Amino acid sequence: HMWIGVISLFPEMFKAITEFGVTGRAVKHNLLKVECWNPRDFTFDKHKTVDDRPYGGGPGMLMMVQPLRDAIHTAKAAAGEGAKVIYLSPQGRKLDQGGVTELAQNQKLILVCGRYEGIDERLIQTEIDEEWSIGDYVLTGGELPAMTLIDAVARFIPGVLDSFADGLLDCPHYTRPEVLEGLTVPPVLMSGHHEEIRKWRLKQSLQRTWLRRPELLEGLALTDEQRKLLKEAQAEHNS
Amino acid sequence: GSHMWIGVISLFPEMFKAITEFGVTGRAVKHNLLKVECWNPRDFTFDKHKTVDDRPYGGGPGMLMMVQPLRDAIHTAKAAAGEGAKVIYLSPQGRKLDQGGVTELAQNQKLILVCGRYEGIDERLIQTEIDEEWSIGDYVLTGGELPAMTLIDAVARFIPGVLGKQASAEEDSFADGLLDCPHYTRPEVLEGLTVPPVLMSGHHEEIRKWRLKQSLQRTWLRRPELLEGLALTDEQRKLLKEAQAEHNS
RNA sequence: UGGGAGGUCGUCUAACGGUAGGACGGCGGACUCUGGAUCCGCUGGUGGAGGUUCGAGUCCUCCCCUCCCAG
Ligand SMILES: Nc1ncnc2c1ncn2[C@@H]1O[C@H](C[C@@H](N)CC[C@H](N)C(=O)O)[C@@H](O)[C@H]1O
Ligand SMILES: Nc1ncnc2c1ncn2[C@@H]1O[C@H](C[C@@H](N)CC[C@H](N)C(=O)O)[C@@H](O)[C@H]1O
Repeated sequence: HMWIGVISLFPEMFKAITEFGVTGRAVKHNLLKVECWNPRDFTFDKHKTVDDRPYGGGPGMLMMVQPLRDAIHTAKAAAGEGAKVIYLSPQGRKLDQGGVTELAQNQKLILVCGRYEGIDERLIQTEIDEEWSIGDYVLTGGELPAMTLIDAVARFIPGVLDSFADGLLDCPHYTRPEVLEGLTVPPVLMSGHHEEIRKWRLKQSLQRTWLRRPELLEGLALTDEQRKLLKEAQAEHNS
Repeated sequence: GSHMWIGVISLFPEMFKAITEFGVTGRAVKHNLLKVECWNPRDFTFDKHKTVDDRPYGGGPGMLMMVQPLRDAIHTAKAAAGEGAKVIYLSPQGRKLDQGGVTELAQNQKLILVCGRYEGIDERLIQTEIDEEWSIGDYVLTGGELPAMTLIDAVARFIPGVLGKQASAEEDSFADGLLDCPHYTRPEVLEGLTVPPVLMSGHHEEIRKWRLKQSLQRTWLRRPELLEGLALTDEQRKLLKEAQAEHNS
């Protein structure tokens, strides 16, 4: 299974994944364990200070190095041999399914969540192994990015289960009723012949990947069949 | 004052406490700057056992969300929102979110966010009820709730009064299309790493230029593509050239 | 190191020839809303010697240092 350490000022936010859905069930079955450490518990003053103003002035607050460092060492300690420390940040490697598959190898990870204007550069230099971004946009804190990462990798823990399965966008899906607001379910889905249906769905994934996200298409090495189905799909669009 | 309304359809509305009860966004909610209402398809399920999923035609992996509870929750939300309510489906097949897209979404006063579960939702509900599809990235999650919260948070940073200092909004990556410069705070020396002297000089102009040059250097080194097609200034051009030079030596 | 211009807390900016203030910064404390915070204090300057004057940040001389205009 998998163990995840989180350093965050709002550990209760993590209940969002540790108590609901697939991940909640994973936690209940001891397949996934998530432990949180809060830098505030590492302060030594009445107001539990974990941040201050960035030098050179100007607006904003930066998190202080010491509570985070102490929290990280505590986590690393109670983590064992070889825990990799990742900092969530928009300046890090942009996360994608390949990165997710790579991340799913580590048995233990510690995730550092920023707030306000960020964290001290020296903490990044001295304690962080890798930086990961969930996308080219900026959030108010690292807790959501951390939960996103945790969820994406959790879809791999053995015994818990599929877009990008083959590098392609998923195909369209249908359920009851047979007719919805005048829209009928594709007759092919009703033939009951599993093979004709599979080929239809695959053609659909190719068509969808090609239209909405053609760049995803550039790197793949398609089977003869996939190339054929995509060309067939291509013929209908320009007609 | 300013204000935004977000309607959410999700089987696990309690997850949203993560943003409505914590940090800047939680405060935004407390100050009535941001309002979030959550409708749960389970409250719409007729089924005695309150079944919210259903089988996909054609078999295979997964279950799909059952059409009636979900459709009905959406109709209720659209009904509460009135006009100007744009409906977005969070899905990996949607438009990949970036800071430009965030600025675009932030132009809406009302949004309804549909969070999928299981293998997703019936395609016909997407065609008939969804206005736009959005992805937070090229990776797959167990549900649309995290994506939804992400979208809300990213856009929330643009509502006036959410951050309290409006200049903070710009002092982040992608704000002006460049990555942020590195930051330092107290104490001045910690475990042998010293704070760069310019930041302690009290010399405002040198500090402004240092911060700007650093932002440029970092962008060039990590994400040079952002630089492509950017419209600098003479000063920025000068600082960048200096940075490209200095980095090599 | 040739011809102009100019030197005030670290930076920015004030002061009649009458005792040098302010903003930002930095440091120190509080702060039962961790707040992209707030509040209260402390720190700190006329580049250097001469002369004029009852008195010089200010006027005069020299020296030193800095910016602009071909080294
Ligand atoms: N795109 C993102 N991917 C991962 N984490 C993010 C992302 N955007 C923000 N965060 C987290 O949110 C925290 C607070 C941010 N406002 C700080 C941003 C920081 N000034 C920067 O530009 O890198 C960051 O420290 C990260 O922990
Ligand atoms: N990258 C993403 N961007 C936006 N929403 C996502 C993303 N990944 C998962 N989701 C949400 O999670 C839901 C259920 C997913 N487990 C499976 C989705 C399914 N692959 C599809 O074709 O939509 C998706 O329908 C979305 O609501």
